[PDB]
Amino acid sequence: IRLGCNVSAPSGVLERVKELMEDYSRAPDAKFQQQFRHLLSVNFEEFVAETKERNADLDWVNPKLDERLQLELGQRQLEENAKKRLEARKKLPTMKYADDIIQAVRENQVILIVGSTGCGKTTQVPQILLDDAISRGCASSCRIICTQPRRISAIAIAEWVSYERCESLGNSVGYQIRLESRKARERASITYCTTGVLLQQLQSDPLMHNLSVLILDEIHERSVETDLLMGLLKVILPHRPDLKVILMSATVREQDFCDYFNNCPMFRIEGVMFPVKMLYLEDVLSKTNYEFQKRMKHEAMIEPYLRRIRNSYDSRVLDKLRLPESEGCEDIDFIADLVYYICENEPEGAILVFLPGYDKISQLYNILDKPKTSKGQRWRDHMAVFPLHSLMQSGEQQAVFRRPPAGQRKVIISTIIAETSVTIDDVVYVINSGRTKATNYDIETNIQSLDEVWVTKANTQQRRGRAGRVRPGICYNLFSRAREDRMDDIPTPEILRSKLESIILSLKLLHIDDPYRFLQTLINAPNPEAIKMGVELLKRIEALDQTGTLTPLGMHLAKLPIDPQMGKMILMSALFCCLDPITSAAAALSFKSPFYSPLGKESRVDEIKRRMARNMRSDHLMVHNTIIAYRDSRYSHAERDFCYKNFLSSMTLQQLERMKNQFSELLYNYKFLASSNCKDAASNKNSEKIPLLRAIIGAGLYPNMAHLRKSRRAIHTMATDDGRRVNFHPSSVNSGESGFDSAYFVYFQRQKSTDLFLLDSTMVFPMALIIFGDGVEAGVTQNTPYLCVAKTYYFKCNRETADVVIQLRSNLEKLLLKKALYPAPIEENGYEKQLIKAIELLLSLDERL
DNA sequence: AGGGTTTTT
Ligand SMILES: [Mg+2]
Repeated sequence: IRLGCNVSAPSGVLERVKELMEDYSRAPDAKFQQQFRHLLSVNFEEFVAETKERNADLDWVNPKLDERLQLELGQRQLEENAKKRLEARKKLPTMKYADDIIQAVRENQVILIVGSTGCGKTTQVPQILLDDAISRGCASSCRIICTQPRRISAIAIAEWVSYERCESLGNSVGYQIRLESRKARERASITYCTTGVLLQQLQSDPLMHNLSVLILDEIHERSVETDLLMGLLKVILPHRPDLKVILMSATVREQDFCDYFNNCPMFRIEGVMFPVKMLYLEDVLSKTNYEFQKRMKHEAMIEPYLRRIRNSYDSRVLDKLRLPESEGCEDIDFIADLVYYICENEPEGAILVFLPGYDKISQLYNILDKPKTSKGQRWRDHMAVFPLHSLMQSGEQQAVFRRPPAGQRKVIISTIIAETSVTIDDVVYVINSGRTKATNYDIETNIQSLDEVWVTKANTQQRRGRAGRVRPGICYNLFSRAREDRMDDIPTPEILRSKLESIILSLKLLHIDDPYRFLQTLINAPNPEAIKMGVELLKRIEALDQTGTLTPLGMHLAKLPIDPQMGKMILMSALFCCLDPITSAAAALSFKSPFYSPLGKESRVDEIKRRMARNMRSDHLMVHNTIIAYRDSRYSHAERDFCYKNFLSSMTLQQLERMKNQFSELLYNYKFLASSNCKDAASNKNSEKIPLLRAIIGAGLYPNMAHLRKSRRAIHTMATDDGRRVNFHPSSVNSGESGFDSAYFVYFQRQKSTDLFLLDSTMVFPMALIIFGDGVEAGVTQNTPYLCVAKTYYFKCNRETADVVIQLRSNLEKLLLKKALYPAPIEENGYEKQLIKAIELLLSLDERL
C-alpha cells in the first residue's frame, strides 16, 4: 500500500460541517411511493390485468368516422391526383401481393415479409392494411405503427407515404422520433418511428394495447432494439390475440426470424434494382495490371484457391494474389490506381470508395488531391473528392449528394457510413476494400478494443446494391473469392457486444424481473456473465438492492431515456443545483461530441478544444462551455461564424440542447426540480463552482478512475484503478497536458487501439470521490491515519476529518434514499439544504487559488 | 499522438 496526498480539513471547516449536519439531523404527499410499492406487490398476471384496464382507448370505435372515411376514400380514388399515383404504386412488386398479405394477416398473428431494396414493402404494406380497414368500414379501429432503425429513414418514408396519398404530413401518415414528431391523426393512421421510441412507450403501455398493427422493419440488421422487441413479443402476444405483427426483413439470414416465431408464414417479394457487376481481386488486377512494392495462414488460404483458377487467369496476376498486401487496403496507391483506371475507361458516374476509418480515408484523399504520380496529376483537377465520415462535415452539406461539375467525376471516400446511413444517388461504381472497424469487448480483461476487421458477406452485398440505383453499375472487391468464403454471413448481432445495465433496468418496469431467464430467450442470447456484470453495476449505483429488486432510485433511472449512471448524475445535479452544466455533460456522453474532425485540420481542432476547455482539465466541462458559447453566438446573430471558426456542428448542438430540455422537463415532472428550464436560476446556483461540478461528474462516472504519476507535450505514466497502464486519447483535452492540480481522473470510456486510451476524462479531487464513492474506511497503516476510497486509493487523513466525512456520507445516504422515495425540490431554506451546504463547504477547499 | 455506426413517450 502506497499513500496519497493529505485530505484533512481545517478545524474551522470541520466544526461548521458538524453544525450543518446536526441541523439536517433535527428534521421530522407521496404519489411516487405508492406507485413503487404497487409495482413490487403485483405478480405478472395482475400486472397484465391492470395494464389492460388502464389502456382501453382502442376498445372504442366511432361509426360515423368509419363510414365517413369509407366514403371519402371511394370518391378520391376517382379523383386524378390519385389514380395516377396508384398506378405508380402498382408498378412496385409488393402491390401485386396485396390480397395474399391482407389474408395472411387476417389468419395469423405473426407474418414475415422478406424483400430486397426496391420491393416497396416499407411504403406499401402499411397502406395495404390501412386502406383495407377503411374499405371494410373499420377505419377507426386501425392504428398502424411501423418502426425503423434510423431517424432519417423514419421521416423520409413518412413524407413519401404522405405524398402517395395526396396529404400533407400529419393526417393519415405521421412520424415520431426522439424530440421531433409530426403525429398522425389518432385513428385510421400509420406512424413511422425509431424502434427506441416504441421501446420507451412500453413503460406506459407494456402490452401494446394502443396499436392494432405492429410492423417491425429492417430486423435483419439485428439492432439491439429489434432483437429486444422480438423477445418481448413472445411475452406480449400470448395476452394480445387481436394484435397483428408483421416482421420485415431483407434477404439476409431471413430464415432465422421465421424459425424464431415458430414457423410463421413468409412472403418473398422481388426487388427492383439495376444489375451490378461483381469483380474480385483476380479480375481487378487482370484489368488494371498494377504492380506492388515500396501470419500466413494467407497462403494456406490463397494457394488452394489459386489453382482451381489456373486456366481462367494470367500467370502474373495470380502471383500478385500471393502478396498479403494485395487484399484489403494495405496499399492505398493500389486503390488510387483503380480510381484512376475507372476515370479513363468505364463511362460517366460517381465513384464510392469504402475504407475502414478516418486514418485510411485521409491517406487516399491526400493521394487523390496531392498526387505524386503523373497519372494522378492529370486526374487531380478532373475529380471532385469528398470524404464521408460521421465526424466530418461532408454529410451535413448538400454538395456530396448533388451531381458534380461538368467534366469532373465525383469520388467519395467513406466509412461504413455510406452502406445504409447515408445514401448518394448518382454513384455508379463501388470500390469495396472489404475492411471496416468494429468494437469488441472482452469480458475477461474488461478491455474494449477498436480493431480493423473484415466485412461480412451481408456487408459486401449491401455495398453492391449502392451502385444499382440509377443505372447498371460495377463493384470492385479488393479481395479474392477465397477471402469471401472465409467471411461470416452477418456481423455479430449488436446485443452480444452491448453493455446490459440499461436493458436490465428497463425490463424491471415491464415486470420482467429475471434478466437471466428473459435475455436467454432472445434470438442470440447474450452471455449470462455479461448479465451478471450488468446487474452488479446496477447494485453498485444502488438502482437495485442486493436481492436484486428495483429500488426507488432505480425506478427513476429506468424512466430517464439515458443510461443509468448518467441518469444518476443528472438527478444529483438537480439536488445539488448544478443542472445546466451536468445535463450538458450527460447529453454529450449519451449522444456525441459536437466537434467535427476535418481532414488536415487535426492540429487546429486540438487548439479549439483547449480554448473551449478554459484550462478546466475536463472533456465534459469542455462540452458545456461549448454550449454556453454557442448560445451567446445565437444571442449575437453570429451563429454560423461561430460554428465555422470552431469546427462545430450546429445540428449536433441544437440536438444536445433539446436533450437537455428533455432531461429538465422529465426531472420537473418527477418533482425533482421547481422549473422545467435547464437554465433556471434556482436550479443553477452552484453551476459556477467548478470543484462542485467535478464532484457531480465523478458521482456518475464512478468507479471509472485513473491515477497519473508522470511529467515532461508531456508523456504520462498513468494507470486505471485496476492497475493497467493507460494514456489519454489524443482527442481528449487532457492529452499531453502538464501541470494538473490533481492526479486523479474519471472517465466514461476506456478503449484499446494502439494503446489503452481513455476517450474522455475529468480531473477529480480525492475528497469528492470519497464523499460520493464507496469502499470508504478509516484506518492506520504505517503509523499514519488514512482514509480510502474503493479500498484502492488511500489518502493521509487525520481522524477528526475522517470521523466527519464518514458521518457525512451516512447522512448523504439517508438524504438520497428519501429524495428518491418522496421526490420534492430541495427547498432553499430548509433542513435538507443544510446538508448540501456541508458538502459544498468541504468540496470548495479544492478550488484554484 | 488518433476517432466503425446506430438510438431513447
Ligand atoms: Mg405502445
